[PDB]
Amino acid sequence: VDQPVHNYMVKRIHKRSLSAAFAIASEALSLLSNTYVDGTEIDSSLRIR
Amino acid sequence: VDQPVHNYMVKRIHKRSLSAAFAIASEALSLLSNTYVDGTEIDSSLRIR
Repeated sequence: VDQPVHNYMVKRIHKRSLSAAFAIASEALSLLSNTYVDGTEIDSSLRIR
Repeated sequence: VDQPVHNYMVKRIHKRSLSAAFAIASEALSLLSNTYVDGTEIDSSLRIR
């Protein structure tokens, strides 16, 4: 004669990641880090670029 | 890690031509350049032709 059976199962978290890169030339860093020293006509177009 | 790329290309004009010809008989030249000399009834039909 048979009797009912119960089950108990446990799983776990596996961890992953995603990495994406992004670069800037040092020319643009010098172009943005002025702090109110520059502002001539030819530099504004380069900053906008 | 991968970084996004940009592509710059330049394409160039190639130049060609088309040629067609058109001829005049010498009799038609000497007959179309009377400049009020003959005024006859027979050469008027040749001028129209």
